[PDB]
Amino acid sequence: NDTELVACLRTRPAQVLVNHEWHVLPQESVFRFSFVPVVDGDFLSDTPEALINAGDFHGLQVLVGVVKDEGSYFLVYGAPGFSKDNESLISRAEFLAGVRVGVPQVSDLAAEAVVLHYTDWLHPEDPARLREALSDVVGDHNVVCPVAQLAGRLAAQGARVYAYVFEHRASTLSWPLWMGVPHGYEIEFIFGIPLDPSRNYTAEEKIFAQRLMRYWANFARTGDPNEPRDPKAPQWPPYTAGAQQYVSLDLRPLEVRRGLRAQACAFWNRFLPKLLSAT
Amino acid sequence: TGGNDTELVACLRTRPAQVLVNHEWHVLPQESVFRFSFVPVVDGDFLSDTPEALINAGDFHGLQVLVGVVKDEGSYFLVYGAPGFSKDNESLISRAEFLAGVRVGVPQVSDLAAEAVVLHYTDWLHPEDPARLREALSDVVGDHNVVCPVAQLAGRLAAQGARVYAYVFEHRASTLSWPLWMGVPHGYEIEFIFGIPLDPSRNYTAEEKIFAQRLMRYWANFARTGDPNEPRDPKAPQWPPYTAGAQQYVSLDLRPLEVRRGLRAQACAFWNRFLPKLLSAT
Amino acid sequence: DAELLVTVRGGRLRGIRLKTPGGPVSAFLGIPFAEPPMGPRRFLPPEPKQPWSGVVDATTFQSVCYQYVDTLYPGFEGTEMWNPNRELSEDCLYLNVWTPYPRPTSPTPVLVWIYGGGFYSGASSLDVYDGRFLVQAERTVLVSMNYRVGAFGFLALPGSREAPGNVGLLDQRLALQWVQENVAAFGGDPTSVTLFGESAGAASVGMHLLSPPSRGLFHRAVLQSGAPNGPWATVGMGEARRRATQLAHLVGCP
Amino acid sequence: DAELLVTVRGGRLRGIRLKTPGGPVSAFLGIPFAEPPMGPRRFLPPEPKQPWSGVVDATTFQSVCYQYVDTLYPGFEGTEMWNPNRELSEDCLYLNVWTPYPRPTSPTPVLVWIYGGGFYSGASSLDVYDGRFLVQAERTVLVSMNYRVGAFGFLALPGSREAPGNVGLLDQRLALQWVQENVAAFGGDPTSVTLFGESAGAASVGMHLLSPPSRGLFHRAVLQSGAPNGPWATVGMGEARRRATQLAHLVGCP
Ligand SMILES: *[C@@H]1O[C@H](CO[C@@H]2O[C@@H](C)[C@@H](O)[C@@H](O)[C@@H]2O)[C@@H](O[C@@H]2O[C@H](CO)[C@@H](O[C@@H]3O[C@H](CO)[C@@H](O)[C@H](O)[C@@H]3O)[C@H](O)[C@H]2NC(C)=O)[C@H](O)[C@H]1NC(C)=O
Ligand SMILES: CC(=O)N[C@@H]1[C@@H](O)[C@H](O[C@@H]2O[C@H](CO)[C@H](O)[C@H](O[C@]3(C(=O)O)C[C@H](O)[C@@H](NC(C)=O)[C@H]([C@H](O)[C@H](O)CO)O3)[C@H]2O)[C@@H](CO)O[C@H]1O
Ligand SMILES: *[C@@H]1O[C@H](CO[C@@H]2O[C@@H](C)[C@@H](O)[C@@H](O)[C@@H]2O)[C@@H](O[C@@H]2O[C@H](CO)[C@@H](O)[C@H](O)[C@H]2NC(C)=O)[C@H](O)[C@H]1NC(C)=O
Ligand SMILES: OC[C@H]1O[C@@H](OCCCCc2cn(CCCc3ccc(O)c(/C=N\O)n3)nn2)[C@H](O)[C@@H](O)[C@@H]1O
Ligand SMILES: [Cl-]
Ligand SMILES: [Cl-]
Ligand SMILES: [Cl-]
Ligand SMILES: [Cl-]
Ligand SMILES: [Cl-]
Ligand SMILES: [Cl-]
Ligand SMILES: [Cl-]
Ligand SMILES: [Cl-]
Ligand SMILES: [Cl-]
Ligand SMILES: [Cl-]
Ligand SMILES: [Cl-]
Ligand SMILES: [Cl-]
Ligand SMILES: [Cl-]
Ligand SMILES: [Cl-]
Ligand SMILES: [Cl-]
Ligand SMILES: [Cl-]
Ligand SMILES: [Cl-]
Ligand SMILES: [Cl-]
Ligand SMILES: [Cl-]
Ligand SMILES: [Cl-]
Ligand SMILES: [Cl-]
Ligand SMILES: [Cl-]
Ligand SMILES: [Mg+2]
Ligand SMILES: [Mg+2]
Ligand SMILES: [Mg+2]
Ligand SMILES: [Mg+2]
Repeated sequence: NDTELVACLRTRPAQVLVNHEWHVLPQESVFRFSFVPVVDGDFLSDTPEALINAGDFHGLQVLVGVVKDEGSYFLVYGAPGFSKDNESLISRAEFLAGVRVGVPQVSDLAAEAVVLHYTDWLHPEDPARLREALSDVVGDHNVVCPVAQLAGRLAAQGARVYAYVFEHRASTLSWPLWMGVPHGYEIEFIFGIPLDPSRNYTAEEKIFAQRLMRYWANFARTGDPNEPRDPKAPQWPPYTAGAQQYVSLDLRPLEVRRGLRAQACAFWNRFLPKLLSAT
Repeated sequence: TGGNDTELVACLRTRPAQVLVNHEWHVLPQESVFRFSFVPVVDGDFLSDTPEALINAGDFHGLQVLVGVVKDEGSYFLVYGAPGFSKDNESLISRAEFLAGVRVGVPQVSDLAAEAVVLHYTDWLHPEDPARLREALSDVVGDHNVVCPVAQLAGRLAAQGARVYAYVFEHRASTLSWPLWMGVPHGYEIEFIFGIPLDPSRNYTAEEKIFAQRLMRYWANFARTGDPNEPRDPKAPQWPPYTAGAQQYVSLDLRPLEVRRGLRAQACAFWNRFLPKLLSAT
Repeated sequence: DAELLVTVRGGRLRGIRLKTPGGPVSAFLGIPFAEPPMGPRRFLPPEPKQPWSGVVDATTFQSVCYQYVDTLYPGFEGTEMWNPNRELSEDCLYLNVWTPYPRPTSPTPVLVWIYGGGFYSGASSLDVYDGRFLVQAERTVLVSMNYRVGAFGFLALPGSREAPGNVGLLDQRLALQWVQENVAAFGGDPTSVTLFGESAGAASVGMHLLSPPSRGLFHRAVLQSGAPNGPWATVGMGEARRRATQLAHLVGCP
Repeated sequence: DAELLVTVRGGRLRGIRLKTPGGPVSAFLGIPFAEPPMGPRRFLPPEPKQPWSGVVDATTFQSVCYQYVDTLYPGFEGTEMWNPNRELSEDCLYLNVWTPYPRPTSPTPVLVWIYGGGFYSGASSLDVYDGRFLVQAERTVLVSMNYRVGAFGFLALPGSREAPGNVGLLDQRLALQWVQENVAAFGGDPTSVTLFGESAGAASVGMHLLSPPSRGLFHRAVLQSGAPNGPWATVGMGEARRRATQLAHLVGCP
């Protein structure tokens, strides 16, 4: 039957597959996608979370980072009461609903734990806090914390790891102000797009993009983003699993912050999986 | 005539009082701090039902209530059972002492439920700073046993017809004999509400007498009118009523009153709302 | 001098003049409000003190109910201030009344203090609970009571008329019944009495609030650093029986 | 100018010079690195491009792999900047090489870009991914690739020789093998390749750190806002059937 089934898919035109693609998703969701890499035992011999803590990572340089507001982009694609065209000032009811669509496939008790930590119990009803809050839920669960897991486990097994947080808003940015620095809007700068005289970027942003291209190029040459010898500026320190140091890529010089949403990812990477396999 | 319950008690009445007292602490179910063995019972008589259930279904229109806690409710209890704690040193506990200390402060609770306390109460960037851990356990105990219970009561009377006022007593007595790391420990407002600083023999400060006189006046005022405030004096800082939404309290110390908002709101959400759901679903 | 001789419903009393920097205060200490809960009356609800002939010596605090005495830091002020300052006795159901030295001409609001102590300790006689400065300063009437603690107050075999639980609270209620009938002989106003209490004293206040038979004896309530809904302040029936059966096994009671 | 005719192992190529404010780079766009994955080769792992006579026109971008097209905010720049900017076709396994205009006379490290967009979309030809400025300002070789997305690169019937799954990831791997064989023709050092990617592209980079057969094809890795372990980048073999057989049923198959 398997060979029979695939042959039929191979006769169907390509646009009909695309049409019915979002339907196979199990349960309504956001930041979920139907066809992804499968843990088959060929390309991925085990789950990535397994492979990450008993892998061969000594001798490896890794550069990792997040943007300031990772969640925002995804909320207009399924969270109740969000658009780019209004302020997305959601109700508590809409917040509760969006937790179950931002964090799908999870028990009722687990979703209560999410609401426990990302609610502001002095201001449970404030729409602006509720908005940013749900943005952090989706941001933390999907990007910030899986990255922060990788960085520490890589570092602990002998990778030279450097960590950044990108927190500058393109003056050209077309999305509303409440989306902050959305998912994807460091790329323009890493790739030197400000240098294009077509685009309407700041003179000061052009300096910024040249400074980022330098960091990415130093890394590619030397495994270390830092300006070699050159000590004019703050030094960008490698991320360790203990001190957990990262820098802020901003129009200001490197600020060396410490701890990469520590309290949040304790919940996301450690406590929530316990609670799931216990209920 | 004997039955068996009648037997038990008839025998216990023959024992000298001092004999009973010496075996009192021995009937507790686990090692614990801030547990006592003979306490009120939900028999259906004096308490119709569990004090929680009574509050939830009560009507308290016509009642004025004055509630409050001190700054450091848990520090006192720690030295009576917590691994590494003592009046006589700085109680810079270790992390393994802290984790063990959590099973004693929160006894009769599942493993996963203490994971949840550890999640809420450690600083995962400084998991092992002894000073932060001392403070953390002092909060686990004080919160779970005093503050979050008080704050649950208070919000719930308020929302069901009561007229509530709240305070945090946060002045440390100049005379205090406990060590400085305990802060303002459980029970050390009383000296002032009863106005002991006025006693010439106890060597209190001249400003501290004023604090007690001033603090006596809120209590008398509340007794008289059901409102700690001065009625004809509007130009002094008002002490607003605590409500379930705005959650205002005042700070009682040497400074004039300051209004604050939220009575450890973020912690008490764990103790009063999530923890019960977790014990109940495991 | 004639201000120190008062007659309550069950006999005559003699009090004592207490000095304060602000002025003097009349005090009536150690007033019996229950027949001594001894012998067959251990673990049983209190009975009201029957009238007495002569004048009771209300000059000084009466005894402290039987309780464990803290010994972690012996001689240390920070723990001894909470320890008994009278002899221990099962004969301890006595209350105290403070009142302004010119006995108030008009009825005065009255405050009633319930000491805390985890329900295993405590005594109205602790120096911390002296009421003279509060009375001096605000010219109100102040009443504190003793109540059975430990197993003498709260040992329970739920369902049995012989050890029914909660008699330490019942002591508190009887003293509240006493104030209603008698506070007016000192100047107090029965229709404006305010309960206040710290720690288990506060949890006690909480429970008179939740107990209909009590909620006629007071009108407003102060809870300091404790609440009846705490994890430590009540216990189930099954568990109270379990702890009472274990005490009797440890004491040789078959 | 002569530096625009280059010969890789599969045959001759003809590139195009590109303009920067700092000066030119020279670029080879739409190099065929796989035999086109279609007809019977739909859902199958990629085969290496058989070699060709003549000169392949490598002056424009090649097609965009078949994918969903965002219609949420029609015309909106922020939406549209990620939408495909070439014809859709399953004939899409092509890669691009930027190199500094005076070709580096000594080996120079190679940056390889894997694009993002949740494994259901993306293309190497988006304007944001343009490599001229990176290669002009820092003089490294840049390579980007196109890989199969959505069901076309990730529908899996685990166990079947017909839909093995991860064929979109094998597409990326075939491109890395291509870099190892031919990047020296452009002045690049096969012994100093750095993967970089965003969103699903960062997830992909990570997955290459964890698949042994891709570990000899690069030496450093940068992961921008993505990771292979996250909750969205992987599914189990049983969910992949559930999701693949449902598609078949929504389309009439059996
Ligand atoms: C702060 O102090 C506590 C409490 O210790 C007490 O106070 C100190 C000032 C000292 O004078 C102590 O002698 C005193 O008892 C310290 O914790 C205590 O550590 C001691 C070891 O020094 C423990 O004693 C041991 O007990 C085990 C059985 O459990 C025996 O096998 C040993 O031979 C030894 O007797 C003691 O149990 C422990 N107390 C508690 C409550 O845990 C604490 O270490 C100290 N803090 C620092 C940072 O030094
Ligand atoms: C570069 C050269 O000189 N010759 C290559 C030849 O080496 C290459 O064979 C492949 O080499 C790679 C090295 O990265 C692996 O060892 C391939 O094995 C696997 C893989 O893991 O990629 C095995 C795996 O089970 C296969 N998956 C399937 C069948 O579902 C894949 C698969 O065949 C893909 O097509 C690989 O892209 O291969 C090893 O076969 C070949 C390409 O296969 O190309 C020559 O030019
Ligand atoms: C913000 O917008 C969303 C999306 O609504 C769309 O865009 C608006 C500009 C408006 O023209 C809507 O009618 C569009 O559908 C709102 O979500 C919808 O809100 C309307 C009422 O405002 C409601 O009738 C719909 O059922 C909602 N659809 C849902 C929830 O899926 C959202 O409420 C807006 N927020 C605010 C604060 O106005
Ligand atoms: O199984 C039995 C377990 O008991 C232990 O015995 C310990 C003996 C006494 C322990 C104790 C003393 N204290 C004093 C608390 C001070 C207090 C209480 C209430 C208040 O209200 C106030 C303030 N104002 O009133 N202060 N607390 N605990 C074993 O050591 C252990 O190992 C055993 O497991
Ligand atoms: Cl999306
Ligand atoms: Cl469920
Ligand atoms: Cl609000
Ligand atoms: Cl605000
Ligand atoms: Cl320079
Ligand atoms: Cl910081
Ligand atoms: Cl961050
Ligand atoms: Cl955090
Ligand atoms: Cl959290
Ligand atoms: Cl630390
Ligand atoms: Cl520090
Ligand atoms: Cl009102
Ligand atoms: Cl505040
Ligand atoms: Cl808090
Ligand atoms: Cl007589
Ligand atoms: Cl001492
Ligand atoms: Cl009665
Ligand atoms: Cl309760
Ligand atoms: Cl628009
Ligand atoms: Cl060169
Ligand atoms: Cl599976
Ligand atoms: Cl499954
Ligand atoms: Mg994983
Ligand atoms: Mg709510
Ligand atoms: Mg928690
Ligand atoms: Mg599965």
